[PDB]
Amino acid sequence: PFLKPDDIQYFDKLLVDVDESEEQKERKIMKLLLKIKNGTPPMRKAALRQITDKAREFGAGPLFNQILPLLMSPTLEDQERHLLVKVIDRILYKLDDLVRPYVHKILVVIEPLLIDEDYYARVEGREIISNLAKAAGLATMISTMRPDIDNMDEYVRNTTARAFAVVASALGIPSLLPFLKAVCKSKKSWQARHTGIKIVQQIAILMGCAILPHLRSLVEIIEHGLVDEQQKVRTISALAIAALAEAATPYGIESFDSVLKPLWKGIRQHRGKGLAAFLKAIGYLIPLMDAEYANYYTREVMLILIREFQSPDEEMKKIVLKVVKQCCGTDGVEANYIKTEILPPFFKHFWQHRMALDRRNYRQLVDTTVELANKVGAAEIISRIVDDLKDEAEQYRKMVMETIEKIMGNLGAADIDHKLEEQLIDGILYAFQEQTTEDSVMLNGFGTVVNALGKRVKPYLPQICGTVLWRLNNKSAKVRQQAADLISRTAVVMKTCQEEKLMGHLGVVLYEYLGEEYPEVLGSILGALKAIVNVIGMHKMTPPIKDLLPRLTPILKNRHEKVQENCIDLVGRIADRGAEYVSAREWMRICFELLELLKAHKKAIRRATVNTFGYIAKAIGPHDVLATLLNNLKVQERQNRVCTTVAIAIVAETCSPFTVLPALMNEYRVPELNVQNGVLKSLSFLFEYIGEMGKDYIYAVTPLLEDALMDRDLVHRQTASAVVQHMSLGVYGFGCEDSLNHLLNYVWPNVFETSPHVIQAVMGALEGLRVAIGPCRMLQYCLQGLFHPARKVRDVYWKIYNSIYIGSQDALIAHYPRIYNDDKNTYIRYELDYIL
Amino acid sequence: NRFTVAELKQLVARPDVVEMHDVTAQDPKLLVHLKATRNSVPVPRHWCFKRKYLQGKRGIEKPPFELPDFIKRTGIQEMREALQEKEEKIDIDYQKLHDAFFKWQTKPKLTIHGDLYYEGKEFETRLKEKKPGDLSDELRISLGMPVPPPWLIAMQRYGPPPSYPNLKIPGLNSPLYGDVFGT
Amino acid sequence: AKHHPDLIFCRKQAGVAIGRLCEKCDGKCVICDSYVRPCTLVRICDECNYGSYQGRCVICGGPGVSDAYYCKECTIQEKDRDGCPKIVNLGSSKTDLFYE
Amino acid sequence: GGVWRNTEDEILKAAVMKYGKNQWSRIASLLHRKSAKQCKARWYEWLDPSIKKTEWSREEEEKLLHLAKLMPTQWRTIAPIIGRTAAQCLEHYEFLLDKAAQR
Amino acid sequence: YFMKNHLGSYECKLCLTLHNNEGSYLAHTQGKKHQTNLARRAAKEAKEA
Amino acid sequence: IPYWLYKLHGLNINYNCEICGNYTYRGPKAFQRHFAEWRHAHGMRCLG
RNA sequence: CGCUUCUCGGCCUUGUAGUAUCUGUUCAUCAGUUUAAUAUCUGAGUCCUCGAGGACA
RNA sequence: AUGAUGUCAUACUUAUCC
Repeated sequence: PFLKPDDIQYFDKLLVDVDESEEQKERKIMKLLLKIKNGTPPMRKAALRQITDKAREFGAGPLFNQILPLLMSPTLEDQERHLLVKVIDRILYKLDDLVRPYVHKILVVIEPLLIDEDYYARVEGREIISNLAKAAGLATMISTMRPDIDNMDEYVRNTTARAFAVVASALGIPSLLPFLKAVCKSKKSWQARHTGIKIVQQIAILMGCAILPHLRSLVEIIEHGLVDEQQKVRTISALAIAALAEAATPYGIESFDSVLKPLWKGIRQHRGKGLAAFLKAIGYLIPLMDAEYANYYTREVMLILIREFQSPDEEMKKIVLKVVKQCCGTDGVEANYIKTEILPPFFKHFWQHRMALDRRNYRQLVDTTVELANKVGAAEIISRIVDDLKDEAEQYRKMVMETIEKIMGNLGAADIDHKLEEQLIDGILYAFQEQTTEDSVMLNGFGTVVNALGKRVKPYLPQICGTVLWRLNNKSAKVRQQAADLISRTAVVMKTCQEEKLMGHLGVVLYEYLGEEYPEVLGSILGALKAIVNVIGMHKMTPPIKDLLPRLTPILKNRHEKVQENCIDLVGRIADRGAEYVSAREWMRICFELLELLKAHKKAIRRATVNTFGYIAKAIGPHDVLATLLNNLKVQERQNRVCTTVAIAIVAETCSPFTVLPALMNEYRVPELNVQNGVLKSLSFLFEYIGEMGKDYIYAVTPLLEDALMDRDLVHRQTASAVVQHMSLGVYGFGCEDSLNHLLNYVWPNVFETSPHVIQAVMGALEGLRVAIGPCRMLQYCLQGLFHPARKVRDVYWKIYNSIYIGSQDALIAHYPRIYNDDKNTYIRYELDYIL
Repeated sequence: NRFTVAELKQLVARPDVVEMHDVTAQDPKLLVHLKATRNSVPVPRHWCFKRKYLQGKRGIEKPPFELPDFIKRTGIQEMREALQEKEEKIDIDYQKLHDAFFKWQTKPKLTIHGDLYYEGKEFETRLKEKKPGDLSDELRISLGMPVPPPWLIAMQRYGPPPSYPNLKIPGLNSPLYGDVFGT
Repeated sequence: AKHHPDLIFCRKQAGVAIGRLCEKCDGKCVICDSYVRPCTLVRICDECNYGSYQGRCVICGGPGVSDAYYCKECTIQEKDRDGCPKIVNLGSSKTDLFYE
Repeated sequence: GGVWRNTEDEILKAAVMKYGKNQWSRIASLLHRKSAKQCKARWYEWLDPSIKKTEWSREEEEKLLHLAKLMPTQWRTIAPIIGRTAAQCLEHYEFLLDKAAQR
Repeated sequence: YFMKNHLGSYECKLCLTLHNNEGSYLAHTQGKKHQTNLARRAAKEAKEA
Repeated sequence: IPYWLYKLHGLNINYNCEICGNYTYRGPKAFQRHFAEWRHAHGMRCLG
């Protein structure tokens, strides 16, 4: 597969056709890389495996020699990068002692993955450095990575710090401690100590909550940098304290203890970024102190906190913001003091159009404001920010809107007075009437506001729903779906207040849009109908179901991901609840239409589908519909079938399977194999759902499992084995064990194979058989296999014997046989032979 | 460091269960004691095989499965076959299926606790040891004798069989009802 | 599970944080990965639920809405008395789908 | 499509020998992979018993070299005249003669 | 030796293998020489040539 | 020359059964089947 | 004893992970490594001529 | 008459996934 015009430089050796005459042939055959980089997806797959199994063969040297240039390529893609990352992982699951010379030679390319805009790139990078460090040795990593500490560029120092974070997560803090503790005391130059401290931080972020045990030692390291003559070291130091305390869940306060007294002092004398950093640290600290000591100390911090609102620094504003959250979100702080001193400057400087356009500042601002509401109360905050709902820009409106949302979510709408409530509803409608983008914030916002107001909202309905219909035209593509969803979430409120005319409106009006050709709208429409069904009942539906349901029936062709979803859902609600209003003929047509809905690429679609199919199975009764399931061609191998199997299960539940089984068991006869294993699955899920009731049917299924478990082809043994499992859990304790032993006979030979699905299947099988039969019989099959020095039987029988061993280890005692004692050892336990 | 098979068989009290792979274990005495237990089961025969106990039935195309009499006496199989022929409904009864599931319930042929599944387990339909004096019905039909089987007339002349010396067959030294003409 | 075989669980110490399930993974079991017979609720680890890691789904890892529960087949097989089955690793799933 | 596997080629040769030559619909109902026009094209291109699939000589090369200049297009007209009659071996031989004489 | 399956496929009785399509069973005629392995069964059924 | 077939079948293996008239076996399975055979039982009955 | 014709009858018109069965393919001598058994690294009179042949002990 | 490996289709599983 083709070569980009640049990649020639790398792959030129492949171009020449000289062939068939040692190492040069290994580099030459190693161009399978090219097949991984560019080509068809299958070529990438097969190539990837082929190079995985050749790891031990080719060795890490030639590979990395032929890779690292590519992953270093200036023209590298996104995908190609990620794929080469994959091959590096998969080969590094194998090679262990081999990589030692290349470790640095790896990290140099990989460390740039840690600092990246892409998140998935970062989690990948952390993963592969974890695999590398754990793969190599500790001393390998340490002795490797020293010279990058004092490197002139700070880039490598930084990304190297995150590297030490990852490797420290791998091999644990205490192993790597003396290295660090040695580093931060290095007397050569400051840059080192700066690095090592940054390492402390990135360890704090990465490990997070798990820092807890070594917190003391870590602090004892870092403390000496706060007083250092250099500035950076001080700044990054206190920052690292911050990260610690933030991962320091409400405890280890005294471990930070000796750190405080300098910090507070510094709080006085500092100008610039370092100051803000200290404020960050102290900020995360205060929640960890005692409300008495933290009373004083807090009251001291509040002053500077006030004074420093006004700085243009955005780092500043972030810090002091989150600070205000923690300091003023303290239970030991008085409302009125905040109400006077803080709120007016807070809404003055902080609420502006510089903030909201940014992302982090947006969020953090939301949170802090939410908490201030949590203390001073509701009507204050909201009352001050309502007037901004009507502000021009979107993002700002979005901000105050979600703020109001969370506020009225927590505190409740009860505190709100009347006039401010008028400004509320008008604000929310007005903001909702202009929507540049589609998003939930405005909608969830409105819904939460109304559901919180309760029936105080009643005078406002006609304005609401007037807007709802007029908007319900305007633009279908953009706003139809949105006004529809608005109805959906406002259903219950439009119900409990007992406005019936409005339910007539929404009922037939929405009924009319079911002919809408745009799917993304229609979906929202059906959703709205759904929500309306859950408030007003069956027989009171203003569009009587006789009208509605057959009008729904043809829509199932619609392909669309949202239409199919909501549609099938609603057919489910009505098919489950009333179900009498519609004649059976319509129903069976619904069936023959439902059958091909199982091509859905989405799992929830199939979910609702099968459950519905059960409901209508109740509405009619088993035989016909289970026959219509058995009609299935099985045509698709990758699933698309076994959902029908699930329908066979649930159908067998909805009316007693005590009826249904003979039809199925007969339908195993058919020579077509894939449907044979199909009905095997049907038995599996069947027993999984029936549980206890299998105390009878075990016998019926027993000989057929004999026929199936006796192998035509592996899938028979597998699926049948799964059946044995779920049967074995289900029947437990009821006294049927005998036939389960018989079936265990035929289960037992299948123990040996390398196919993952059949071996894990058999494992589940013998586990369920363990609990059902009891360990004694198991162990009596597992004894002789232990001994076997043959590199197979011992592997397996010891795997089994372990599975039997972990559970029920208490009950095994009696069943260990008598084993005679040799020369040096006494192998007879004589306690059991004490006789009265 | 490892004892031979003859020394392990002479030391064991039950040498009819020792195998060739048990000498390569770490403790042959405990393995020989555990293999000679009362209600113990042996390991599967796929410990040394390389077919993974499921690849030997490649060309075998026998009946996929067989329904029981309690399902065949309900008429659901013929209705399902008619529905499959129409596609390529019935509503026969609702209490007859409950009667076939409860009253007309047939207990299936189970197996013993030591009856493990073999590799083939279909061509070795062994059954006790139908010996001298005891035969099956049909072969009576081929023989066609109304209720001795007539070559125990020649077991008069030529003598009692060398193969089963303990023999008695009716009317000769064994002084018989139904099928079984000798013990 | 049956969908992702290369995924590894957390298996950490059990805390007092009750587990939750996302709206896309609602009703699915954690160990058995089934939809029927819920018997025991899911408990999360202490490090697995802290700050932004609280209120997240165990299997899906997205925004959790309803509380997750374990299957009765996994409860009777003593598969629910193990550690916290939080999905930590995420490999060969939702990686190439972001590019398309 | 039209991979033209060997097991499909033997079945197409058996269908051409058993059913006939001027019945393309009868031969396409026993393969389940190609249509009748594709089966007739395969029978006229590779499954024909009179096709000379080998023995490329200098007389045929001189005949094709003294014909591509008189008619530059219409290689299908010179297919039966040159003697190859495969409608693709002539273009392949022309490409080989153009690549070998270029160096 | 050609036998039909219950799912629209062919299965070889003499070769004791599966056939994916109709061309697969039609290509195990010249190949899959199970006919030459029937000489032992022909000698066991009849001792004379 | 079926060298691989004789190696997989277990041919050219040193084995001898002294109970079966001091006969030699070319394999371990052949030595196990020759120890319980007609000639071995006849020699055991003639030995007493 | 052999051959040609004629008659009558017995009668055949998509993106990823993993798995197997089909079909082509074939299975220089000691010692240990390894493997269920298989393969393996290392090991082995003089002269002449082009591994082979001849001569001598 | 199994088994061996290897080019090469074909089905199946993973409730695989936009």
